[PDB]
Amino acid sequence: SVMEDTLLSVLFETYNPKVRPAQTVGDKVTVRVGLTLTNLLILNEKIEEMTTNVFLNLAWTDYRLQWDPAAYEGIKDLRIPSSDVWQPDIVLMNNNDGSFEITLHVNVLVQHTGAVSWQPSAIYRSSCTIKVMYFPFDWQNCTMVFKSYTYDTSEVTLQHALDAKGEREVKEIVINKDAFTENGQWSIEHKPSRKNWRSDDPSYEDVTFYLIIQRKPLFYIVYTIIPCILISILAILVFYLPPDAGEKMSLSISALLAVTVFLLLLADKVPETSLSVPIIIRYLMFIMILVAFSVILSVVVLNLHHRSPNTHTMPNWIRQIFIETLPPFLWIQRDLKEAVEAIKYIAEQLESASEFDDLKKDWQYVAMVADRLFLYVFFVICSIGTFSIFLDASHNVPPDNPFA
Amino acid sequence: VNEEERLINDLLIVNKYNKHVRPVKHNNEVVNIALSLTLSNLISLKETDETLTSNVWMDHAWYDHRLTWNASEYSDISILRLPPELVWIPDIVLQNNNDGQYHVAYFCNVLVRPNGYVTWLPPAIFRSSCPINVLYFPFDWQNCSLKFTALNYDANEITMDLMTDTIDGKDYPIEWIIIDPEAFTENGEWEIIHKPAKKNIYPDKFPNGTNYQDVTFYLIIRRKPLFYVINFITPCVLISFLASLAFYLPAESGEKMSTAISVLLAQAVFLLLTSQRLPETALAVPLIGKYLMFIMSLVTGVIVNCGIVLNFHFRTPSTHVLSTRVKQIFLEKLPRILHMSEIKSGIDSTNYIVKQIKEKNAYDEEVGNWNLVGQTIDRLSMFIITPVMVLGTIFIFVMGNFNHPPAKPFEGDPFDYSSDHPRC
Amino acid sequence: SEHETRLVANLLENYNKVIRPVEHHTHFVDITVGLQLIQLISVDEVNQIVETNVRLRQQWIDVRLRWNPADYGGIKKIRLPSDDVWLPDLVLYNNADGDFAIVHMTKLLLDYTGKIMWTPPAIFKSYCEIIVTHFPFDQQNCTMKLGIWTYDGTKVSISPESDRPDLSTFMESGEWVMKDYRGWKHWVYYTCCPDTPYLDITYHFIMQRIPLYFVVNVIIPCLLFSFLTGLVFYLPTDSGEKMTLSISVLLSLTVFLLVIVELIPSTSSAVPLIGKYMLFTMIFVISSIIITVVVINTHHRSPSTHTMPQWVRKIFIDTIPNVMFFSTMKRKNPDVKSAIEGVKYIAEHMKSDEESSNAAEEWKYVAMVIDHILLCVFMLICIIGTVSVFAGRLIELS
Amino acid sequence: SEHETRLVANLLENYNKVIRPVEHHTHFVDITVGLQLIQLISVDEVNQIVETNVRLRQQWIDVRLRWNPADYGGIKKIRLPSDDVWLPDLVLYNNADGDFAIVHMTKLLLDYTGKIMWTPPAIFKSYCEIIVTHFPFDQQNCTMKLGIWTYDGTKVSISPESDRPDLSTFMESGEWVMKDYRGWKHWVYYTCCPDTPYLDITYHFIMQRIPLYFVVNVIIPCLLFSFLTGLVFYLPTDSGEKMTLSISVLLSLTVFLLVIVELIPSTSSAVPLIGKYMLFTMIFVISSIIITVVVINTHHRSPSTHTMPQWVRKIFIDTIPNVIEGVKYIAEHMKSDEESSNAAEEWKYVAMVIDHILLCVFMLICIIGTVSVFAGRLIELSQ
Amino acid sequence: NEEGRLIEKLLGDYDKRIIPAKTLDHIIDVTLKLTLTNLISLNEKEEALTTNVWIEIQWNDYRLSWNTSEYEGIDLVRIPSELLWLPDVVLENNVDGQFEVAYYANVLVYNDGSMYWLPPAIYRSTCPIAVTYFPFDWQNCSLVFRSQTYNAHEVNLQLSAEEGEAVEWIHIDPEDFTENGEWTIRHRPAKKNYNWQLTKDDTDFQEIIFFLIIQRKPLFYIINIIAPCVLISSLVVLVYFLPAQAGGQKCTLSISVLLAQTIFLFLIAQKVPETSLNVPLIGKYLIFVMFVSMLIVMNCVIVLNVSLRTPNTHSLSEKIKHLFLGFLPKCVEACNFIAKSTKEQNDSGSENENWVLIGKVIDKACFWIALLLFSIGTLAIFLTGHFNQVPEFPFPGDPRKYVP
Ligand SMILES: *[C@@H]1O[C@H](CO)[C@@H](O[C@@H]2O[C@H](CO)[C@@H](O)[C@H](O)[C@H]2NC(C)=O)[C@H](O)[C@H]1NC(C)=O
Repeated sequence: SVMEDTLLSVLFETYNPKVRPAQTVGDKVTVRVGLTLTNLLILNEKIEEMTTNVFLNLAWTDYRLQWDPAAYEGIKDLRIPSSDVWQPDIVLMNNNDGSFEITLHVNVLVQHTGAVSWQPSAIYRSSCTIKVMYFPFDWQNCTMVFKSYTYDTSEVTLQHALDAKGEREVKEIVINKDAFTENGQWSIEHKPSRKNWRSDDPSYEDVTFYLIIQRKPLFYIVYTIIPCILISILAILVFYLPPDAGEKMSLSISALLAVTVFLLLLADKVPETSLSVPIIIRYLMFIMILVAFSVILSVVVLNLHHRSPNTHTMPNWIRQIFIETLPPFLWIQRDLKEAVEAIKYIAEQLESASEFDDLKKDWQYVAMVADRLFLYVFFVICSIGTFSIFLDASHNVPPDNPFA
Repeated sequence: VNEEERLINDLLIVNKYNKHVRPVKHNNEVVNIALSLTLSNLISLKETDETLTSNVWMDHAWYDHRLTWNASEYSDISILRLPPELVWIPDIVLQNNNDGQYHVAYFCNVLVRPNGYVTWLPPAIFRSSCPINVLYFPFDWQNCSLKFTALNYDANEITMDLMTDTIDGKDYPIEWIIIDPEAFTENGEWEIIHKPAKKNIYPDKFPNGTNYQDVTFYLIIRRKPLFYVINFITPCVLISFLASLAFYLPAESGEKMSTAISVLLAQAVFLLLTSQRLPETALAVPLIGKYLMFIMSLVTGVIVNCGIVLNFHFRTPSTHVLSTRVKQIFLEKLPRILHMSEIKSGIDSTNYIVKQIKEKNAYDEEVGNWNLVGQTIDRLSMFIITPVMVLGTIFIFVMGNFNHPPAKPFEGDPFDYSSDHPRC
Repeated sequence: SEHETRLVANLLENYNKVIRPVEHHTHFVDITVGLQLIQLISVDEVNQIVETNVRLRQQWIDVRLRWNPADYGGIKKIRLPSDDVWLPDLVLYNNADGDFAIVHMTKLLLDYTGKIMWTPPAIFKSYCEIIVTHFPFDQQNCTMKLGIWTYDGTKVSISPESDRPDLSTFMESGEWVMKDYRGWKHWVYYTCCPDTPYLDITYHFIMQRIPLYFVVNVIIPCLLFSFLTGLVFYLPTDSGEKMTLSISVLLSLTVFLLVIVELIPSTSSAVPLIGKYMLFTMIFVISSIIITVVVINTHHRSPSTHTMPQWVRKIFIDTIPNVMFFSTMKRKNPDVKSAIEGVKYIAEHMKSDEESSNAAEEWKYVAMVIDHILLCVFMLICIIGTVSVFAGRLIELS
Repeated sequence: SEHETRLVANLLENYNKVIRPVEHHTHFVDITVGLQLIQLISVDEVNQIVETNVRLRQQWIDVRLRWNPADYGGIKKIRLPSDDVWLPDLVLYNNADGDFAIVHMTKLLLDYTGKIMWTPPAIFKSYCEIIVTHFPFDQQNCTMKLGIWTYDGTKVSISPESDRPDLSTFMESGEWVMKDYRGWKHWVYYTCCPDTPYLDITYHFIMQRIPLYFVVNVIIPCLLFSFLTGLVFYLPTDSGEKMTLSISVLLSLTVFLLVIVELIPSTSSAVPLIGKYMLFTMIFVISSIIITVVVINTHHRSPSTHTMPQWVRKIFIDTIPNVIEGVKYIAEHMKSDEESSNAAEEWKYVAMVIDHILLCVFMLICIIGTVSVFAGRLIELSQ
Repeated sequence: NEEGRLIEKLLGDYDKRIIPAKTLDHIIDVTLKLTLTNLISLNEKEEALTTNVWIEIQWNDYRLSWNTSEYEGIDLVRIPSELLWLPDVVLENNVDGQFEVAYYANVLVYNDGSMYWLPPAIYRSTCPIAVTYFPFDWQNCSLVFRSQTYNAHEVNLQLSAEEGEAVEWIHIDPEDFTENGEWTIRHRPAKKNYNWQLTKDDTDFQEIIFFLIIQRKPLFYIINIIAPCVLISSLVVLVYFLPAQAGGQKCTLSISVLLAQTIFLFLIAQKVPETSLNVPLIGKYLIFVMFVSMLIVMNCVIVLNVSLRTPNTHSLSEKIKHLFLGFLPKCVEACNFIAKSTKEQNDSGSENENWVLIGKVIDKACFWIALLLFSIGTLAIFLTGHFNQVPEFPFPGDPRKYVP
């Protein structure tokens, strides 16, 4: 018989995976935990859930799993199925769904000194609060919490996993360059691991793998921000179409419809959290209100253009404010006698019509000057708003100190 | 009675066949796990989830010194069948997978021959994670892969190889995915071009680790773009041609702005549609997406130019004065460049009427010159914008169509990994 | 530790999983049941299902699981898998699309006096009547009911640990604020077995929706369109464009109808506040379109086939403009005789044209006065409607 | 019954579930396999997968599970859980996205002669090769291959119960009519082992899609849009709503393009017939928009810029229709305006004539296209 | 504890794979009684009805009997379902692969051997959709419970009896029942059905069917869909009052109402079932309003052509003018040339005015016709929907009421 079988028979003749491996009564088992992120699958902001494919590195010392390699046939290590040895149940304490335990259940690695190095794999679904503000030009602080569900500080003692060299300790998430495929949307900025305690409860020990991840906003800045900028450019042009074209309100209401369409599309992507408002939704609302005010002011300009002496009389204040002061500041400036009686009548009618035309052209001049003023004001306001929003977005860099 | 019962009892119960022990006479030895893959059909490569769903027939093959018997001593039993729960099997686990399904899906019986050779063919459905390169979408080819790692043992305990067949007395290793032409049907949207199979060894990791060995099967699949050509590309380019012809409308009708607006709205609608078909990864913009952005910015410029022409068409003498330089360039040189084709009261009242008619005629001539300026800049805008967008669309779609995977699956390897040209 | 192996082997020598943990069958095991809510996952209004991640904490004294610690090296607390000991069959009564009982079956604690403190996790997809009258400012009262299925009060009784559920470690949800929370134990007699009482604990969580998300996404654009619908009456009819504005805002309200219908449940027990406001603005825009058609008609009333009635002329030219104060509305040879006849004819045609144009201008004036009256009354109507449909709940909150 | 308990205990004292139920290892067990379709769940033509709730029927003779009824109180039939006896490993060869073999493991009848009768329920998600050439009036022919996965011929033989699958308990589906159905058993030989055949059963179902849903939700709006485009030309190019109507029909067809993208499958193997029809009407509306642009430009054609050619006038006026000083100054100005208005009247007449021509041609083209893309398949179905 | 030794003795020699028959050809009466508590949903897309029920299964087992005086007066023990024989009563018409109950509660073994198993269950029973009168439609969904293993020659399915009266209805206790608010339980009958096409020893010879004649509450759909849609379609009536002029918006309003109808079609398509057997009533109304609005657009282009028929293009025949006007009862030569031109343009304008009057008469007549047609169609469709009352009897040929 292969001596591995006899060694397995000797080890497990009285072994019980229901008892802690504390050598003396009341002793604690120093459990080392760590993470090896192989793939950050997705971060579903709709349900505030992060799905990661990880290799939960574990290492605890069991006093029962000891043997002398010289006594046997030089066996120095062994592979044992994970359901046969005692196991501290390091579960994801902040899982979004009900998946607590590990998925794969790979074999543990028991060495002759008693050290057990278990590296199971799982598809974990943790839950993290999404900082909805500054979305999508945002960095997230999504965390994974790993501690023994049943045992507490009186029975175990969590630590940090070591490195390939046993003399060094790792305080960060291990990434294997060969197997780790970078997620196409998120960039791993910082990844510290730090045991955080509870001041109000001594019987609590935690190891948390903080994962500072930066969103790459190119998709949103390509499918939403650029079309919104184009719609803003259209909305500025509404204050440049002449009133006679009969297309100012059509163009402005089409721009408003486009803005609302883009707003409703993003409803499937933005988080449902009501704590704050993301910067992209804030920008959408700013553009929508700007286009609505453009619609209102183009309605005002159309009203001022279509006014006539027989329906409105021009007040003196609007004259003094739109003909005198503002055009300088906007670069805008400028039997048989019955036939004689009939021709006199038609000439008088022509003179009255020309005076009426002059007054309504003065109304049109007021409308045009107001339209140009609205053009400049809206241009300045939209430029300042976009610059301020983008400056706030660009300064949302995660801090260099992750605070572990 | 049946002779298989006594043989199976002798193999398993009498010999004390431990399932959890490697089949080696010495611990320092190794177990060679020959491996192979057989793609029954490619179900779907879901772009949004970045998930490749495939229905494969994993083929394992190893030696077990405990599962041997003398054929002549048991009434000439040439083969045996045993469920996986009763024999040691190597847990070749698909490492990269979007769901929790790591193992095979059926665990069919294994076949044991009297020499000890054991073969296993469990069917499985694997939803692997495929990072999708959307650079040339939809005229694009992917490089999805399946990473099979034996996580239960280290590379100093078992070594994963590729299964070898015998052709004309010489062993040719199967460095490709086995596809039976009769039992395989082409997917409705994807076509397999290259199917290389490779074994990877990472030297920077230690042999006693669980990451020293790797077997990877690649599926270089090319998308058939016919559906996207019919439903997305063709309507989009035809609608963009309406933006091109929007300049052909006259300024008199109140439709110059409306057609450009509706075309821009249609482009935005197609942008809304295409946003739901490709992943939100920020590695690169898709080909169709960047073409959509190009044509959308161009039609935005078209709408700006339409507004400019409409402004120049309604410029009255009372509000603007016709500059001399514009009256030269947009009226004389450009059209020939572009080949564009008590009686005192009565007499005083008559003179006033004639003066008013002359003023109205001068106003009409001035606004007619403005309309001619609008038409000329409209024609110049057409001859600038329509050819540049036609050339842009032709260029981007030719670049998309010429995007083809290379003849060799790996650029640093003269081998082609073809089933019809085995080597060694 | 061999002490713990000795203890675990000795406890489960003759233990039976399916036998009640009482000394005499006439007794009852007093189970102290408490609940702590870790996080509120989601509230599904269309299905009336509330999904919570809780840690049901059950405590009961088992007489067969007691030992003297001095016999086994001084161990006072151990851990056992839940599948090895008798368990209460606590089951969510109003379950929906979920697990009725505990399925994860994590390990428990076992004091030396036989006391057991089992705290398994669960996901309770409860079923609560989503009252939708004041959506989105609503205050849902969603509850979960826990009771013992097979047993009754006289066999296995339960009692709440504390009068209020534990929320010390509650993760703050992004859209629900716990106004209140409390648990009562009822005494009900079921029709199947009315002879003996049946006990249950009904944990109710008074939650209210944080409305900022829905106000920004839905209510603010609706208010914007309600503001814009009144603006159609300030757009002059000469442009021939007010129809475009009215139909476009109508289509926008239709799209918002489409997006609002999917949010609320289809139950007809009540009409939501957002639904009533949406129907109000639909009626508003429909009536605005109708009276826009009316004012377009009275704008294009041909004087050839229509004569202006005296009463409407008086009302809309003589009294309403005078009432208005903030607007700027006003308050020998054949050739010679052929030429003479042509001059007379063109003069008569010009006079007729001027008469027709003056009558048309009077019609335009009537249309514009009607438009101003409609503008004022529709602005007042939209403001009053908004206040009536929303200010009631806002002052109810305060 | 105590007789039943002692019989079941006696039958499984030394029964081994991993041994083929054959008297000698050289022989083979004859397994009769039928099928009955309970209800076709759905046809997912996008992924080319059909899910059918079926009850696979397997029956075979086991020589180790026979007993004399007179020894056990007269019992002739018992029922055992399927997990306690040897079972053939029938695996759906073309399974996709679903389970391969029986997972429910229901109890099975057992006659006193060993005649096992097992009818486990299952849900089969077969890889149905979808042919979309005549969608939605299409006829799908796709199978569900069954066979012993591990064993082969001369070890386990599989034979069909009858040439046709059972459809007595079939629940009528809402979108499919079961035209024909039959089963065949094949014999596949390999050159490596030419003496050992390999057996399977291929159950094919001829299914016709009930097209009322797609006609009422797709075909009718497409026909309405195709009729509206033909009615654009009757609308004179003087109301300013001609191009408005054209672009509005274009936008409505874009919305219906969204709908049709949501509905039709994404298969590039062949263009569906409905896909051809929608591409036809999209080409039709694009061409109508282009020629309405042309006729609008012709309508506003100022006489000074463009002079009327002889051929256009000949083709659109002759063939198709038959099928003191200031006073003189204003007189000359009005004469020039009248000449310009007469030339513009000629342009408007050309516009109206070409509008009539396009109206007739476009309505006939719509009728011919709809007949060519629909009536051919209808004739094929009728015959 | 006497219960421990009693359960140990009962299950000491007990095979859970044997139907309890005290002798040959002895059938066992399995009685059923469904207790609905929560009607979860009726998914029209998947044709599945999800219910939360307490199915009450009672049978008799001669092995699970004892004597009370020998066990200190206990007359009711409780045994988990996994250790006892079951009749295997499953939901045959299940859409998914879920046949059994969802909890497997403990059974109540009484003193005489009577069994009382009451497991809660989440059943997704398939149900054909009577889509014809959507949405004022009453559905006829059924749950079929038959023993998936034992035939009618071994078990005898029946219905429970309280005091000697058969419980032929789904029992609902108002103590713990809440209305769904969308479906109302109008009729809840129950009857044992046979299949005479199958022989007695066939498994599916007998079954138990619990019907649920659920009527949809229509107030929500009336408020949210029906009334807004009939309000949108009311606007094409207003089209005939808009002027037949270039500045008017007849065609624009008509096609905008048509676009609203298209949006409604895209809306209700996501809500109606995909069954091809019939066309839903709301779908018929949508088709009717789209067809009548296409007729509106056709009349719009007709009246726009007629009112713009210049004499330079068309000719005004006297017959049609009589037909429609009868429908009302329900060096000085420059001046001469100017006068001649004025007479010509006045004649052309008068003919154009006559054409406009013809268009107006067409508008009035077709307006009354279209208003009458739309009103009668809407009223007939909605009166058919309102008159779709649930049948007074649960079974039309049966005078019994099937209500406690
Ligand atoms: C696997 O083999 C490597 C290489 O021999 C071992 O790495 C050694 O680890 C020890 C302890 O930390 C160091 O002192 C040596 O310097 C390491 N060697 C090298 C070459 O780096 C490793 O310990 C082995 N692992 C096991 C589980 O046996």
